[PDB]
Amino acid sequence: ENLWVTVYYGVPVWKDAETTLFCASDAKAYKKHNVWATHACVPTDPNPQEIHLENVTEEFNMWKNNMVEQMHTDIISLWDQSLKPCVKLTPLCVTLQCTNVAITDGELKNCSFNMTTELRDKRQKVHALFYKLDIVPINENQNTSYRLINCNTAAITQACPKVSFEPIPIHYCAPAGFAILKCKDKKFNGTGPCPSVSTVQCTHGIKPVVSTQLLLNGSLAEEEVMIRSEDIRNNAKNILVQFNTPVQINCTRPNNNTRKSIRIGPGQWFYATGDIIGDIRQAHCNVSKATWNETLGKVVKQLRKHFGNNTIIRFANSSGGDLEVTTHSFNCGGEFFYCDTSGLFNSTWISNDSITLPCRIKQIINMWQRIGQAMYAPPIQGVIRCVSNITGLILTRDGGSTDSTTETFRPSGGDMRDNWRSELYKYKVVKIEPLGVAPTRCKRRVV
Amino acid sequence: VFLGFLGAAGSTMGAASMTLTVQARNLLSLLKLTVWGIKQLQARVLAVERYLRDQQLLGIWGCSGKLICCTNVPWNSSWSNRNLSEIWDNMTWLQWDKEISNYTQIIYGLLEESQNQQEKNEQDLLALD
Amino acid sequence: VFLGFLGAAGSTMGAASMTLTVQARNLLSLLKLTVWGIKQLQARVLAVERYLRDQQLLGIWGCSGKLICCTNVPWNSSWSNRNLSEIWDNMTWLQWDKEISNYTQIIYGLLEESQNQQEKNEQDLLALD
Amino acid sequence: EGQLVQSGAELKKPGASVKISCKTSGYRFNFYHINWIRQTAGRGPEWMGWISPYSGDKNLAPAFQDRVIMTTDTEVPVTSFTSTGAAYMEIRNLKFDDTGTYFCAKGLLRDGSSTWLPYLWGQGTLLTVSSASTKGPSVFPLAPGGTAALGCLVKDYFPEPVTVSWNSGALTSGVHTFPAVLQSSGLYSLSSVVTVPSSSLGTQTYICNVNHKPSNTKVDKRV
Ligand SMILES: *[C@@H]1O[C@H](CO)[C@@H](O[C@@H]2O[C@H](CO)[C@@H](O[C@@H]3O[C@H](CO[C@H]4O[C@H](CO[C@H]5O[C@H](CO)[C@@H](O)[C@H](O)[C@@H]5O)[C@@H](O)[C@H](O)[C@@H]4O)[C@@H](O)[C@H](O[C@H]4O[C@H](CO)[C@@H](O)[C@H](O)[C@@H]4O[C@H]4O[C@H](CO)[C@@H](O)[C@H](O)[C@@H]4O[C@H]4O[C@H](CO)[C@@H](O)[C@H](O)[C@@H]4O)[C@@H]3O)[C@H](O)[C@H]2NC(C)=O)[C@H](O)[C@H]1NC(C)=O
Ligand SMILES: *[C@@H]1O[C@H](CO)[C@@H](O[C@@H]2O[C@H](CO)[C@@H](O[C@@H]3O[C@H](CO[C@H]4O[C@H](CO[C@H]5O[C@H](CO)[C@@H](O)[C@H](O)[C@@H]5O)[C@@H](O)[C@H](O[C@H]5O[C@H](CO)[C@@H](O)[C@H](O)[C@@H]5O)[C@@H]4O)[C@@H](O)[C@H](O[C@H]4O[C@H](CO)[C@@H](O)[C@H](O)[C@@H]4O)[C@@H]3O)[C@H](O)[C@H]2NC(C)=O)[C@H](O)[C@H]1NC(C)=O
Ligand SMILES: *[C@@H]1O[C@H](CO)[C@@H](O[C@@H]2O[C@H](CO)[C@@H](O[C@@H]3O[C@H](CO)[C@@H](O)[C@H](O[C@H]4O[C@H](CO)[C@@H](O)[C@H](O)[C@@H]4O)[C@@H]3O)[C@H](O)[C@H]2NC(C)=O)[C@H](O)[C@H]1NC(C)=O
Ligand SMILES: *[C@@H]1O[C@H](CO)[C@@H](O[C@@H]2O[C@H](CO)[C@@H](O[C@@H]3O[C@H](CO)[C@@H](O)[C@H](O)[C@@H]3O)[C@H](O)[C@H]2NC(C)=O)[C@H](O)[C@H]1NC(C)=O
Ligand SMILES: *[C@@H]1O[C@H](CO)[C@@H](O[C@@H]2O[C@H](CO)[C@@H](O)[C@H](O)[C@H]2NC(C)=O)[C@H](O)[C@H]1NC(C)=O
Ligand SMILES: *[C@@H]1O[C@H](CO)[C@@H](O[C@@H]2O[C@H](CO)[C@@H](O)[C@H](O)[C@H]2NC(C)=O)[C@H](O)[C@H]1NC(C)=O
Ligand SMILES: *[C@@H]1O[C@H](CO)[C@@H](O[C@@H]2O[C@H](CO)[C@@H](O)[C@H](O)[C@H]2NC(C)=O)[C@H](O)[C@H]1NC(C)=O
Ligand SMILES: *[C@@H]1O[C@H](CO)[C@@H](O)[C@H](O)[C@H]1NC(C)=O
Ligand SMILES: *[C@@H]1O[C@H](CO)[C@@H](O)[C@H](O)[C@H]1NC(C)=O
Ligand SMILES: *[C@@H]1O[C@H](CO)[C@@H](O)[C@H](O)[C@H]1NC(C)=O
Ligand SMILES: *[C@@H]1O[C@H](CO)[C@@H](O)[C@H](O)[C@H]1NC(C)=O
Ligand SMILES: *[C@@H]1O[C@H](CO)[C@@H](O)[C@H](O)[C@H]1NC(C)=O
Repeated sequence: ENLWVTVYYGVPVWKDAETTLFCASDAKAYKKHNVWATHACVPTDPNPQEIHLENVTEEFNMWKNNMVEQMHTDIISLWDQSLKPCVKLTPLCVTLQCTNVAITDGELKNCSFNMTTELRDKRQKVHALFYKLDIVPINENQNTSYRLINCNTAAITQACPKVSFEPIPIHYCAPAGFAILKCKDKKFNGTGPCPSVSTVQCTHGIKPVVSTQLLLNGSLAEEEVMIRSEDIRNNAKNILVQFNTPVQINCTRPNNNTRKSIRIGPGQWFYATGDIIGDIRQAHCNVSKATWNETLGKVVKQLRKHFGNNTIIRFANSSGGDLEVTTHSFNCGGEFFYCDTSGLFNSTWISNDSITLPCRIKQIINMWQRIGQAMYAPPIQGVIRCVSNITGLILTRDGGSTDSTTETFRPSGGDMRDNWRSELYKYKVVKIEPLGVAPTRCKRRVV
Repeated sequence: VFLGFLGAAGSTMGAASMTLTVQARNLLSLLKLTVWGIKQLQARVLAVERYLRDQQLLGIWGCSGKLICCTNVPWNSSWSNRNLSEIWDNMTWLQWDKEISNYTQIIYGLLEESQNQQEKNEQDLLALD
Repeated sequence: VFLGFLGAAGSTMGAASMTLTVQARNLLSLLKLTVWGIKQLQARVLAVERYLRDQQLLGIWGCSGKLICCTNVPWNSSWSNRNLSEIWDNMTWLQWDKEISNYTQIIYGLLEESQNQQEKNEQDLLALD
Repeated sequence: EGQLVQSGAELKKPGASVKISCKTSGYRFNFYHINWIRQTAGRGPEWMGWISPYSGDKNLAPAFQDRVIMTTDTEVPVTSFTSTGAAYMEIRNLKFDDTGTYFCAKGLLRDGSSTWLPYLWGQGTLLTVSSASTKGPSVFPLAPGGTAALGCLVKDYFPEPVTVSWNSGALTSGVHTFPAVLQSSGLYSLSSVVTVPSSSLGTQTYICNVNHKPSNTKVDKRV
């Protein structure tokens, strides 16, 4: 009947905490120096240990998750670390005089301009092809002298040609004393109590696929397709969608471009586009209309579960923002594509003929809302073609005072973090507090 | 019977108290200026810092070598009124830590003062002869 | 009665020896390349390095768990000739450490060798049967 | 600190079957056995069985091993430490001596020497086994220190029970409901009275609300 406190060291007790995670990737061997894997990420253990926690029920919140905020700052910081040593194209802001590529009734333009040479006193005139988006006319009156789009706002640096932009699986690990809780509930929505929970030291192979509008190469939701949002009632917050069946999308750049290596200084090398060899075709992606119409129908079924079992569900193209947010932007073999998705979100729902999408390309880009530094993607030699998985989406309501009679859904890409949340919805970081004090009928011996 | 790290987190406190070794093991174990290197090194220093703090508390409570140690501090009923069967056969360490997280700091202070600071002086005066 | 960290630094050695827990507690507890970050991380590594060194000495003296431990080493009078009342009721740990800082290294060597290196082999031969 | 709410009373003819439900909340439904105990006038209290929501193991007393089927649904989580659930008991081959009150009960401890011991009990479900048909009640007014008493008389109803409220539950003080009488005909009758100050005739209107769910009849009588 006399109770005394006793210290237990190693009690399964944890508390919500945010710590500094680190990198971990398999032992992939090779060209290399891919930005994300870096020179050294801790190689994944030959065998990971996933330990299911019986009887455990933990509250999750993918929208207040700090793993997202950390990953975001890691991608940004990794990008800058790879641009620092590469060649900066400060002298490439010389006035450009551009002409058309002949044809009657032009996305790319043939530009001639003078560029410095190895020797300070000598100069050289070189001709290189450019895309319309990367250039603006220096007159508007108009004459026809053009300049690079970035020279007015921020400097520019050329991405090194060796580093590759292909995402590889990356595992986010937590330090000793902390742990990661994975929600294995198939039907798990955005937030809430997860009945089935397990613990792991590192996450699964998460590929840092930077996309917009459409989610590519992600992980497929099990069982039914999932509709995740922070506030379905609030139109302002985006809507994450995860497919149970992946749709296939083929993007190609049929032009047989060429790489022109023009030295612009001692050691500095600039890689310009070389006249195209062969026909002049524009890049485009294909999607099977049967699968997409089927996949889009499965989405509207889960959509009605939150907007009434019967309601008008239409789809329109992006009507807000410009440039990145209006086009399904992404990377493919080193070239940055920008596709018009009006053909995919152009339906209305109530109660082998593959779709084609126009894609334009740029070589000067400012990703992640970066203000101050632009990057020049060196031209990729040969024909480019990449087959990717479209696993998720990012939608948004139009809002307004419509009496709930009809609901409209448009794509968007407001923030880059939503891409990370599409793969970090199931994980959570907690710290282990192994000191527990409890009363027992034991007493220390006075001896 | 081993379930793995934190396997008994949903079990009763009595069942979890049997596998404290499991949590004890996995509790500690040209330019290197990469973003990963700075994160890793800072993560490693954070892990040993937390481990040494808990081992520090066990040291000042005279319980360094053991996972289960008994003390001289009596259980003040204001902390919890639950009987032994209700505590050890009806509650998990999680919901227990939540019920007593309020008085943990007070309990830790009594745990370092009441015994091991009194015990060591009395141990010298006892083995003094 | 608690005065705080190092509160009894000017008190007699006997009075200071009562609050050793106080010193024991507070004895351990895009680019992060800032001058502060490098200083902090290097400071944190320095703190755990000093703590582990003192705990290392307590380990090799068989006194790991305790703040007050008795040994087998007899007090050689050449170190200090002062009686117990004069040491513990007339001197502070500061002026004591100054009077014995001269022979501390010799004393530490006898402290690790004389007992715990002899004690452990004799402990195996004693519990051998 | 959780409540178990059982389904309403039912009248069934002998030979038929009936399924009683027991919805839980305020605790982890998965962590405690759900027991089923009944009380009849002929045999007193009688333990029927329990079932584990976690594993599904059931233990039925031999007297009900061949006529009772116990099932449970999966818990719907609310917080990390609480959830909502539901357990069911289907009893078949009903007899007249099976008429009585049935209870579901939550176990005592998750572990120990008496884990399943019924600790938290529901409000009970009244089961009547009879060949007679349901009959709705007839409600009559009971005409009325300066205090007085008034109420409503519920005469000739079947089966039990009948619930009485005042002013749609707004009037609870001074209410006195009396147990029912068992007429020689086999029908029940009860009375309900409320004590009020006699001066409160110009400011208070007393409405007695009689609900007899077995006949699906409601009666709102102004006294
Ligand atoms: C979503 O996920 C999808 C699933 O993966 C992604 O789809 C991926 O799309 C990317 C493009 O965006 C593809 O990468 C590129 O594929 C090109 C086509 O691959 C063909 O050739 C393969 C060669 O075979 C070798 O490798 C295979 C691998 O298993 C091996 O079995 C075989 O034995 C052999 O060793 C063949 O296997 C394939 O089946 C195809 O037929 C490929 O050519 C690209 O490689 C280029 O480019 C990358 C990045 O730019 C560089 O890292 C490479 O080193 C290589 O670049 C070198 O070669 C070029 C060839 O013209 C040159 O132009 C370059 O200048 C360069 O040459 C220099 O370097 C050499 C090496 O040091 C030197 O020898 C030279 O002298 C030069 O100095 C690239 O891999 C993926 O293949 C594709 N995935 C799959 C599974 O197919 C999709 O992109 C994802 N979506 C998003 C948005 O991320
Ligand atoms: C997660 O949480 C859940 C829920 O909180 C928790 O599950 C509880 O776990 C505890 C402890 O493990 C259980 O409490 C123990 O239960 C033991 C099982 O009860 C026995 O009796 C059942 C009835 O048997 C009769 O009926 C059958 C016909 O059905 C008949 O043939 C028999 O002869 C007999 O008459 C029986 O069905 C049941 O069988 C299950 O269990 C065995 C393993 O034992 C398994 O092999 C079977 O397949 C089946 O799943 C079982 O045999 C009980 O024995 C035990 O009592 C002994 O142990 C305690 C120590 O715990 C001693 O003190 C005691 O003196 C006895 O020696 C104890 O009562 C509890 O019932 C579970 N369910 C709850 C609480 O709802 C999980 O363990 C948690 N897990 C984690 C990882 O956290
Ligand atoms: C593009 O999308 C398609 C969509 O299906 C995708 O194909 C699937 O990839 C998965 C892996 O991500 C394949 O699943 C694995 O297949 C291998 C070989 O058969 C098995 O050994 C694996 O077994 C286990 O792992 C599973 C989890 O992945 C566990 O659930 C299971 O318990 C086992 O431990 C695993 O099943 C899958 O087979 C294909 N689908 C088909 C039809 O082949 C494709 O990978 C995507 N492309 C890219 C580049 O990502
Ligand atoms: C972009 O503009 C440049 C001009 O600055 C074009 O380069 C010139 O292209 C003509 C083809 O119309 C070349 O004519 C050929 O010249 C070679 C010289 O060896 C000769 O052997 C052939 O018989 C023919 O006359 C011309 O040489 C070339 N000039 C230079 C300096 O390279 C370029 O073709 C234009 N490209 C596009 C896509 O518009
Ligand atoms: C995901 O599911 C959970 C259910 O556990 C939802 O949480 C409840 O949400 C409703 C409104 O949607 C609130 O009224 C409840 O109070 C919430 N319960 C708890 C315990 O938080 C959650 O809203 C769902 N999220 C989405 C985006 O649908
Ligand atoms: C793209 O154009 C290049 C030419 O620059 C083609 O490469 C040539 O291919 C032929 C084969 O028909 C070889 O005989 C030549 O030696 C190659 N020359 C060079 C410089 O590579 C390439 O095949 C073309 N690719 C496509 C898809 O049309
Ligand atoms: C995207 O390209 C892949 C392959 O380049 C296509 O998959 C082929 O589909 C046809 C059926 O039309 C099969 O006969 C081939 O065997 C498939 N090839 C491979 C490698 O799987 C896919 O159909 C294309 N999708 C679209 C929308 O054009
Ligand atoms: C190129 O350089 C020459 C010599 O410096 C100069 O005369 C000519 O105007 C320049 N042309 C262009 C287009 O810059
Ligand atoms: C959106 O669709 C309209 C047709 O209604 C079209 O004119 C417009 O160019 C499209 N804009 C984008 C950004 O897709
Ligand atoms: C949408 O589909 C209609 C009907 O086929 C077509 O007329 C229209 O051009 C399409 N619009 C877009 C933006 O794709
Ligand atoms: C914890 O302590 C706070 C402050 O005394 C009190 O308000 C709260 O109710 C307590 N909750 C617990 C211990 O259940
Ligand atoms: C300390 O030791 C040195 C060297 O033996 C000696 O010169 C000095 O006088 C001593 N001082 C003390 C211990 O008071």
